[PDB]
Amino acid sequence: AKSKNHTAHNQTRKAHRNGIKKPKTYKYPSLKGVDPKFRRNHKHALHGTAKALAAA
Amino acid sequence: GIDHTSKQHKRSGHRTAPKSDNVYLKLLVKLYTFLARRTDAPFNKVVLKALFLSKINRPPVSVSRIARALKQEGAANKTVVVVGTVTDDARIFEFPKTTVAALRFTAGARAKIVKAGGECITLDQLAVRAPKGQNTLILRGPRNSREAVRHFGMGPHKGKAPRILSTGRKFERARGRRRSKGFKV
Amino acid sequence: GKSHGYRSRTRYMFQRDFRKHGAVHLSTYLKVYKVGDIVDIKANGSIQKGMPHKFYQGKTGVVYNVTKSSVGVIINKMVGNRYLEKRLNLRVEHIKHSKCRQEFLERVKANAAKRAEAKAQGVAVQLKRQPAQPRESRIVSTEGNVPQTLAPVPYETFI
Amino acid sequence: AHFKEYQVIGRRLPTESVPEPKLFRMRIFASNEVIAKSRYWYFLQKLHKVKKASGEIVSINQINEAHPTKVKNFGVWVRYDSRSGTHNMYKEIRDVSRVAAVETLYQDMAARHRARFRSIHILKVAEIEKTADVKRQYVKQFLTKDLKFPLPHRVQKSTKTFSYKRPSTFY
Amino acid sequence: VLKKNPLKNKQVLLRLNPYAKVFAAEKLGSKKAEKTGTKPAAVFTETLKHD
Amino acid sequence: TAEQVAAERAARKAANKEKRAIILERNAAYQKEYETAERNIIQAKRDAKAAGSYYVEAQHKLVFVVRIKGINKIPPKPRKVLQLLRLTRINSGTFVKVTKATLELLKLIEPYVAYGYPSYSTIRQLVYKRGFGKINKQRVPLSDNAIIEANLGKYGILSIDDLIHEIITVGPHFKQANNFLWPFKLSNPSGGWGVPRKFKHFIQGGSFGNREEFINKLVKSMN
RNA sequence: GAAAUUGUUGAAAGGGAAGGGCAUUUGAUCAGACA
RNA sequence: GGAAUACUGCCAGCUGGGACUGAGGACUGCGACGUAAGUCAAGGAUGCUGGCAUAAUGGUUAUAUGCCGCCCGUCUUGAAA
RNA sequence: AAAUAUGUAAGAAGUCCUUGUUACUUAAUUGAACGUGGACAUUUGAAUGAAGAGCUUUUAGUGGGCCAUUUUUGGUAAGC
RNA sequence: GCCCUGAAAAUGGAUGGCGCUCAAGCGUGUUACCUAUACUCUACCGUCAGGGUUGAUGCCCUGACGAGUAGGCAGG
Ligand SMILES: [Mg+2]
Ligand SMILES: [Mg+2]
Ligand SMILES: [Mg+2]
Ligand SMILES: [Mg+2]
Ligand SMILES: [Mg+2]
Ligand SMILES: [Mg+2]
Ligand SMILES: [Mg+2]
Ligand SMILES: [Mg+2]
Ligand SMILES: [Mg+2]
Ligand SMILES: [Mg+2]
Ligand SMILES: [Mg+2]
Ligand SMILES: [Mg+2]
Ligand SMILES: [Mg+2]
Ligand SMILES: [Mg+2]
Ligand SMILES: [Mg+2]
Ligand SMILES: [Mg+2]
Ligand SMILES: [Mg+2]
Ligand SMILES: [Mg+2]
Ligand SMILES: [Mg+2]
Ligand SMILES: [Mg+2]
Ligand SMILES: [Mg+2]
Ligand SMILES: [Mg+2]
Ligand SMILES: [Mg+2]
Ligand SMILES: [Mg+2]
Ligand SMILES: [Mg+2]
Ligand SMILES: [Mg+2]
Ligand SMILES: [Mg+2]
Ligand SMILES: [Mg+2]
Ligand SMILES: [Mg+2]
Ligand SMILES: [Mg+2]
Ligand SMILES: [Mg+2]
Ligand SMILES: [Mg+2]
Ligand SMILES: [Mg+2]
Ligand SMILES: [Mg+2]
Ligand SMILES: [Mg+2]
Ligand SMILES: [Mg+2]
Ligand SMILES: [Mg+2]
Ligand SMILES: [Mg+2]
Ligand SMILES: [Mg+2]
Repeated sequence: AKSKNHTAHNQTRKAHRNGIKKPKTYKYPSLKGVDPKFRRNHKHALHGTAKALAAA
Repeated sequence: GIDHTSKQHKRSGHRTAPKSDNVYLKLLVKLYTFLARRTDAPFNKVVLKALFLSKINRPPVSVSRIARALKQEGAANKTVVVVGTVTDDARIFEFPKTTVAALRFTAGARAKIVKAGGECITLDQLAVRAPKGQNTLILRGPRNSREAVRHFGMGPHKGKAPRILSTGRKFERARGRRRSKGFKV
Repeated sequence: GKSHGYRSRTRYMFQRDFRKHGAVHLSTYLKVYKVGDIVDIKANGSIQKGMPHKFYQGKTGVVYNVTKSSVGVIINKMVGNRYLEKRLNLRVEHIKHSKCRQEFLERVKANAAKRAEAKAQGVAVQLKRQPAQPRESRIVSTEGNVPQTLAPVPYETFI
Repeated sequence: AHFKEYQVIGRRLPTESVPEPKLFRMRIFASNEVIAKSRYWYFLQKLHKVKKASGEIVSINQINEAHPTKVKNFGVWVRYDSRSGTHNMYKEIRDVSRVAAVETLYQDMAARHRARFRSIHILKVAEIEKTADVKRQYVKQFLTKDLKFPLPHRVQKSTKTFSYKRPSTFY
Repeated sequence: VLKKNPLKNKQVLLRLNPYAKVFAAEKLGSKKAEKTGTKPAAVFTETLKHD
Repeated sequence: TAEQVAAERAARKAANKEKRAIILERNAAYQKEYETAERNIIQAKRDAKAAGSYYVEAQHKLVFVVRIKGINKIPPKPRKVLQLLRLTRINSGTFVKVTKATLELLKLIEPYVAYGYPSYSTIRQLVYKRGFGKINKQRVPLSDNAIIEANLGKYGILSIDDLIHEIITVGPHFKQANNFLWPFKLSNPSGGWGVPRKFKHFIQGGSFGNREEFINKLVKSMN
């Protein structure tokens, strides 16, 4: 016997039950995939300004 | 008929009293429900809800936690409040004196405050001294270090701890855990 | 059998505009992109490398990385009942600076300067736009304009 | 409904290019002023480039009959839509007032040609100045000298269900 | 324990909004406006009665 | 203890006496403010006519909307807009400041609601009889000016008539003064809707759409 | 010594099933309130 | 030329008839009317009078009348089938 | 080349001044990042609403569907 | 336009029925009326919520809400 193949029916209705959320925004985001050079460099740059800020 | 914009007869997701039958716990509540209601004292409110909390929500504060908190600047002389039980920690050596307000103290922890010259206070005693909660430090244990939390959010590439009854190589180490056998997580 | 490919259904989408073909003018290579910029993704069918998948065409997002010939871009894609964060690696021919931010920045300058000339004179600010308000009372005159009265028109065939 | 006649005047919204834009007027037959304003736009949008978004209604004023107790002959010109297509018509209505005639204009076009309100545009209504400028026999009947007719077979609407004598139609 | 409708129940109509007293007493539910003689010019009635 | 009550009592009795005559002062000033506002427009219309010009009224800033359709089988876009105007229930109604921003919320909502321009006499009769406030959620009947003054006082508006004045004038606190009013739960029109079949435009056979001045006759049969 | 099921007696109803619901009429019956 | 009237709208204008409801239970509140002392229709019904004091109201039940009611249970997109 | 649908934006996680850090990058003390210190909170930079927002764990049932409007494919068509 | 012809099926029969002809038909307009578990106001049950206050599962004040198979929980 043949039976239904696909339909999108109701899926939006279920979606909006709990749904649409948001992106969950944060300050200081994930650095995943940033250039590894300038990542290496940005490590020592941050180390420098923290050492300097403690020297005061 | 109404077109409601929110689920009807939905009850507040917060505990209204502790799930315990401990009659002395009830008393401590009965105190702080009076305290919270008749005072401003935001401290009292927090403690009120704190008394309702479940064991999983009242993780022990060790005696070293209290010690490192007292090292905050200007905190040295405050009196620590821990709604929950406080534990002893051998790892520290020099322990300050101060005073602690807690539900329960372990043997070691009691001897370790006292032998440092400090004092052990229950929350009703803390209440009489600080009715508005004056000069208190409130401490909470690390509830997210629990074992079970290792397994929450288990997934591919999620880095969590699988639920496993036995551990080692040949236990869920092979196909899908390593590039060499199939794929990797 | 069914066919869903990476470029499936992009026939018109990736076509180049009428009579704008061939070489890409130099302005697109001289633009400069900074992390936190807002960019408009429109794929360029003459440049096959660094190409967005058809879904992101028309979508706008923020650039999280900057590389030699390309920028990484962040797009929020809804899948299921929530959005998921996507990071896109796109070559600078597929990218353009969003002009929408550009109006906003220009209004913050204008807003800051309005608040200054107001605070220097100590008077009211009101920097938030109001929508169009209904209208105000008018007196239209009849001098030169006598209302020229109109009638519906009989049916007529023009064929 | 029960009709009134309105004067609706309006104009394009003024622009810096063109303040003082030309004004247009229609006599609109309607039941109230809300329909009237709409029906102003309805034809204006047929005759001119305006939407009631890009225009405004300068004035709306009712029009009361000039001589409400004077029996007049009216010519009426209409465009209406049948089922198979669209048609222009001339009919005559003999009545006391311009609204009175437009009321029974719509009854006729409904009854005889099954043409609802939405189908019909009233092209012109004009009192007929001189008798025997009247073309239509079903008016001219009543324009004769010393016109008298009877009303035979008179039906007296009865008050109570039962009557105690055989009724008569006599008049 | 009871909503009372100020548009009936004069006690309440006075409880909110005094000047109810003044209103009634000065009438001004009535109050004829003044009498002006402006006449509409010419062109207005020329176009009013137009075809 | 026995004397200091007449202290606190005679105090408030005077601060009541004071708040009272302030409302008595204000409400007198509103009466003049309306009476002269309308009277100007009338003459301005006369003046235009004598000058052979046409006086065009300003478009209304204030519109009252009541939902005349049931809560079943509503499209999702209008269903949102209907909630965002707080009409979730048949015959319930609120006020809307008229701008292009809410004008399109009247376009999308049009087949489910009847709306128009309410008269002072309506707004008054609405707020006195059906007026309710929003105080920590709960729906509070407005029976004493203190209830208003408590919640709306920070804006001015210590009197039920200051609410009514704030509404009909729009102006500065309309957003807050309006949102304080609990949506008006109206009964069905006593005397009927006057059309056989409701859901069709007012232009078309009545009930649903903008009936302009005619909203007033309606609401007063429901109210 | 229950139920199905049956005899007698007593009350009742019944123009092609019976039984149900709301409501009152009628008949039968019965509780509740004062020294 | 001076009115009237229709229409539409407003009155914190006055008044006749009917219906359902009487929650609450010392006092506290907002008021109104008074020169005043007081009074009130102002944060929920009191006053006056009559009959009965029992199957009368009422409950139960059987019957009668009006309108209404397909046989449950299950599978099912769909069951009185 | 519409309509309806659709992406992004409407600030304190913002704006401006000053001038620290670095192995990156520049011919260059240039830039790129991330900072110290100073300034600006009334309307805190459209509307509406908001009866609260956010977050975690855990587990039932389901995974034969069917119908109406409009869009719409196969079929002469169908209660297909 | 309405009316007629065009217009042939199997038990006896359905504008729902009766019946209706300046309709009880067709087109259209105007009112008055009838009545849903829907709207409005009150009383009551319950559910949720907010607030007060020393049978504590307590007492009190206030508002909103009430459909349900499969299913989950809860009080009995
Ligand atoms: Mg199969
Ligand atoms: Mg399937
Ligand atoms: Mg294919
Ligand atoms: Mg293109
Ligand atoms: Mg193009
Ligand atoms: Mg390649
Ligand atoms: Mg009636
Ligand atoms: Mg009807
Ligand atoms: Mg037996
Ligand atoms: Mg036998
Ligand atoms: Mg019997
Ligand atoms: Mg029987
Ligand atoms: Mg009932
Ligand atoms: Mg006159
Ligand atoms: Mg009148
Ligand atoms: Mg009582
Ligand atoms: Mg009885
Ligand atoms: Mg039956
Ligand atoms: Mg079965
Ligand atoms: Mg099966
Ligand atoms: Mg069955
Ligand atoms: Mg499952
Ligand atoms: Mg199955
Ligand atoms: Mg079927
Ligand atoms: Mg027949
Ligand atoms: Mg019939
Ligand atoms: Mg007739
Ligand atoms: Mg008829
Ligand atoms: Mg029922
Ligand atoms: Mg409670
Ligand atoms: Mg609380
Ligand atoms: Mg409580
Ligand atoms: Mg207590
Ligand atoms: Mg308790
Ligand atoms: Mg209980
Ligand atoms: Mg309690
Ligand atoms: Mg309900
Ligand atoms: Mg339920
Ligand atoms: Mg429910």
